[PDB]
Amino acid sequence: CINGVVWTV
Amino acid sequence: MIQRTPKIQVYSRHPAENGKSNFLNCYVSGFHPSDIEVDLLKNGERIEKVEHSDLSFSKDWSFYLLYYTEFTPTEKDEYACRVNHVTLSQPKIVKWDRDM
Amino acid sequence: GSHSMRYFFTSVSRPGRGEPRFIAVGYVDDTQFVRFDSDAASQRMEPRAPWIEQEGPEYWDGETRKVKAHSQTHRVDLGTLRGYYNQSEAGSHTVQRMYGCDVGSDWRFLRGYHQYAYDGKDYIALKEDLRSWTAADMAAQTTKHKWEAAHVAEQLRAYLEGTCVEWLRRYLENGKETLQRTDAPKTHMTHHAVSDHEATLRCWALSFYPAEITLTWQRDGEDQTQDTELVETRPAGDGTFQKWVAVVVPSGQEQRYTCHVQHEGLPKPLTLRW
Repeated sequence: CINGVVWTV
Repeated sequence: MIQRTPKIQVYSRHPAENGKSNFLNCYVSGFHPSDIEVDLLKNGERIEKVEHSDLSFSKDWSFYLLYYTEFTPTEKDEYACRVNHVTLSQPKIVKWDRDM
Repeated sequence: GSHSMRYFFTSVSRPGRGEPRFIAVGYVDDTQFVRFDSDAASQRMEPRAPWIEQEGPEYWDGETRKVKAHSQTHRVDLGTLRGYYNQSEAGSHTVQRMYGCDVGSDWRFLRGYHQYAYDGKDYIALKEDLRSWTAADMAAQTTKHKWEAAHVAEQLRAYLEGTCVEWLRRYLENGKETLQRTDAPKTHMTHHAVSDHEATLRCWALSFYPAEITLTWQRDGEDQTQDTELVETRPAGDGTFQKWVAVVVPSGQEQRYTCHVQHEGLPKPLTLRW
């Protein structure tokens, strides 16, 4: 189950 | 900007005996970057019906891929994997040795 | 005993035209169970195990939605990273990301990881305690401050100890027929002659699952690493694995040498002779 939110580097 | 040369193993999915349906595998691992070209060979000549696994990588970040094709062993048919990669000036060619 | 769930993302820029090629795969232990490929026509996360098919269209829409958000994150990342490193708009570059969780034999959280690479080299990674970051260089130091300030570590930690673990538990159950079955190695030894004084013994392990295994040669009851060749463990293509290890011995002395196999699928270490 994938992680819901992602941040840019 | 690292470059890593692929390790290659060529082998069958089950025990080889002339005449029985089997699968020929070309396992390439340890490479980077991901652009790679791999063919399975029957008597020097390229086989068209070839599937491959979805690109993944190991803990050290290097890529690995399985290529495979249905085939049928014979006493006198020779099989090989051919691999090309930015780190290879000359295409590498690993013969299937069953006698392993 | 233990189990794991791991997700793998790769992005590769294409200079000249369009968005990066993007490839996501999800794994439980050694079994791949989902994939998304930017160069595939479905433009959806796609099932790669029978036991995940059970899941409804709301699982598939949510997973797709998040996997698409990731690729756009990776797309932006390649642009920024390319600025941080003063590189040209012409070369082709790669970002990799991996994360997941481990559980011991009680299926309780044990370990969690989340890490990032740029062109195949450590960039930034979450520490074991899931509270701080390792930045390998100054460009990653910049990213760490950004992520510290906006509380990324907190969110991730809740997912890794929360969600990740819970759906791992879900998958282990709905998939027990395969996921909880160990397949013990089927072993045999071959023999080959090189010259008239020297032989090769090859000890094989086939069709075993999971992938982790130990194969070792003994001489008169002692470990022996010299004159022995050990191949990288390899996928068979049907969800099992194979590995062999070989020793060169003098002709006639075959019988002092024993191969020793250790697998979670075996009550006790198996021993083979010629």
